[PDB]
Amino acid sequence: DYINAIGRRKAAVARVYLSEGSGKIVINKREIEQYFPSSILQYIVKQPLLKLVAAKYDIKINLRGGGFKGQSEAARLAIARALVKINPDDKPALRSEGFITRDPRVVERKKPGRPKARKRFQFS
Amino acid sequence: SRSLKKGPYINLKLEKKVLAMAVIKTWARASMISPDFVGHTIAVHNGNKFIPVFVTENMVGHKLGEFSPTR
Amino acid sequence: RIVGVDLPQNKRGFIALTYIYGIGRSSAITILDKAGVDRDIKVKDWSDDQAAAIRDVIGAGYKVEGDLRSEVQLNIKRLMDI
Amino acid sequence: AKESMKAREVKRAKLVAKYAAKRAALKAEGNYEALQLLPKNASPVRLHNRCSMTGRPKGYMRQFGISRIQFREMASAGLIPGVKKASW
Amino acid sequence: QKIRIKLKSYDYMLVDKSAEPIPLPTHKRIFTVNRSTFVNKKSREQFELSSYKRLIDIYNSLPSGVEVEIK
Amino acid sequence: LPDPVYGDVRVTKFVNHLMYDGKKNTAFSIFYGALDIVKTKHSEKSALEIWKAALDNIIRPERKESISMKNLILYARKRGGKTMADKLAAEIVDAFNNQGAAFKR
RNA sequence: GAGGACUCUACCGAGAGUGGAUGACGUCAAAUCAGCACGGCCCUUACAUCCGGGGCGACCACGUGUUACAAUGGAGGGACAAAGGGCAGCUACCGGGCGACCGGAUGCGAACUCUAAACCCUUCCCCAGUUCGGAUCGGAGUCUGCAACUCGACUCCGUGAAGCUGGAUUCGCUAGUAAUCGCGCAUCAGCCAUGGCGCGGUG
RNA sequence: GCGAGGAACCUCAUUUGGGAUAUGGUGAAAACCGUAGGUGC
Ligand SMILES: [K+]
Repeated sequence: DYINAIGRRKAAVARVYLSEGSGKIVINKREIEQYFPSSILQYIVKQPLLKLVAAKYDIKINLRGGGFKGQSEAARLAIARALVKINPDDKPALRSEGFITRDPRVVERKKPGRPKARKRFQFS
Repeated sequence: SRSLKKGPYINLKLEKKVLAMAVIKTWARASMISPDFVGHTIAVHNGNKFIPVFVTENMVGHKLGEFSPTR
Repeated sequence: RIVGVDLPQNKRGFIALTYIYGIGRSSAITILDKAGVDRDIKVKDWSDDQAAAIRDVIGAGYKVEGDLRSEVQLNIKRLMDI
Repeated sequence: AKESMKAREVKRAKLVAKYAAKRAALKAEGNYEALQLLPKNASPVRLHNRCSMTGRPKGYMRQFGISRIQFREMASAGLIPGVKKASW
Repeated sequence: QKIRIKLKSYDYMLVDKSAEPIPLPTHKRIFTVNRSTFVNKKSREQFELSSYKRLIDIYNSLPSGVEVEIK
Repeated sequence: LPDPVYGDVRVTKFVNHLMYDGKKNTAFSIFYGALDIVKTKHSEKSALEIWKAALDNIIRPERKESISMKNLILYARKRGGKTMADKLAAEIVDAFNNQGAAFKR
């Protein structure tokens, strides 16, 4: 029916339903070419498909939270682990390029007595 | 400025004294000068003294404390 | 030119109308809308009828120069006399 | 601090509660030549939020009615229910 | 017809033991005050006050510190 | 990190050097505009090869590359002009021609 | 009806960590009688007490910041998609309005109501103290409040200042970090909030 | 950019002046008239 996976990056959660088809990636009931108008953002989301697989899958994506770079990176991670479920022989091809590893870095909390996290007031 | 729905802020006791009216002493520094005040000597408090003010038509529409500096 | 002031010809109208003492950007836009002139073409590309309409909108309803300076100086003098 | 501070605060609260009805009746209408006949103490604009026990007029907290120093003291002592200290 | 019971306290173990359940998100408040009683700023500590809420439903029909709303 | 149009990490590193204020797509657009201007005005090889040759014309190899990129960007800022890309294209053409205040400085 | 959220549990490299709080170990006769108690001394026809009107806001040096001095930019018109935190107060919707919010009404004491901007397109400005900058000053007002002169905030219309990237020196950090962009809260009738405390985007 | 994480009145401690120690009229108000405490050392 639909191979399912999830991706997270900063405060952005992506859900992928990969089914057999011919391209036509739809995100949030909107086309991928109209939801992400930047060619860099479309290259990140559709990166692992071109690494191995494009034009042979129909993908529906639900996005929530974060910004445009957070969501595009979160969407890339979700697709990467959805492709390894379809074939267990594609794991080394995706890990070598560094696609299945989740980056856990999130915005650090602001410590008291300082205007920012690691920035201190000017002493002089 | 004071909203037009409320009208001018004129002290009722000072207005009554002026209408019934010698220099008239007062502490009403925030009272707005009305056209009925014209021709009168009002001694406004300033903190330690009573500065006299002779009301003329040009001053109409200004607070009484504008013509009595404190510092 | 228009009224006692020779505007920069190369500038567009909605900014070249700000060179008069009594008109800012918002007043320039309002006057252009009231007179029906576009805010894209330059001052040099004005017909005589367009310039007459702009001049008539400026006059009889706006304080621009001379009169505005006299009024401001009178207000300053009245405040000083206060 | 002091005692006259608390005494006049209580007097202001009593006068405000006494005159809370006529002031609202005059304010709902357009009357203002009579709204200035009320005593200045009767208006609720002269109601500062002092600490309930010490009486400090700064650093007030609305939830507990106490200043920040008293709040820290009682939070360390366990007197305030629920409030704990963050492990981080 | 149904009856919904909403429990809320400041102790997760207390509400869990009281409720003999959908766990609602908690409401955490953070208070920041100066450690010193005088001008020494930039030295603060954080006090956390948490509120835990739970919901249960009975279709077609307690320790201190828990408030329960029945609807 | 891969470049979005060329796929070379050197382009991404150069855009990182160019980056101001945390805005990276602006630096990418400036670099691509300068690479287009280097072909529109003057211009043998492609724009990417010309830029690589200019970098070579302008110690660890990574440190050498970093200092070359920093020098090129600094002198691009130093030279006059209106648009930053319109400026920087002159540095690429001038480092290809091996002249100017940028070379050997 | 269980892919996420939300809130309870159990293992987490012998193979192919970070941030914060704890601070037994400390010297400064270091600070705090104005948070709070308290030894001694001094005030009681006044250093006690009530109220109006003023002051803490008046005018060279130092510290801490906010805006800029511009094209990696300003303006106009369209397209974007966040985390946390407030709601007797915020407010769905209709019109008086240029606008600050007023006047009729609607949900909501809280997984109904206030939350984006930087970015992505299109056009103008083309190196000009300017379509940069927004100080100061004149007019109109909208609120709060008994009262806005000394001495509040906000909105319109004018006015348009210094300012062309900063000498000796000096300050802050080593990654979702600096630099930037917006959002929220505490106290509070209103507010001087460009401060303090947090939250997220790109990086 | 601190105690202060809200100085127009109040806060307010500081200054000048007026008081005290049901209705009317007089008053800027406090107040008037007839019918233990210290935000002192
Ligand atoms: K108050």
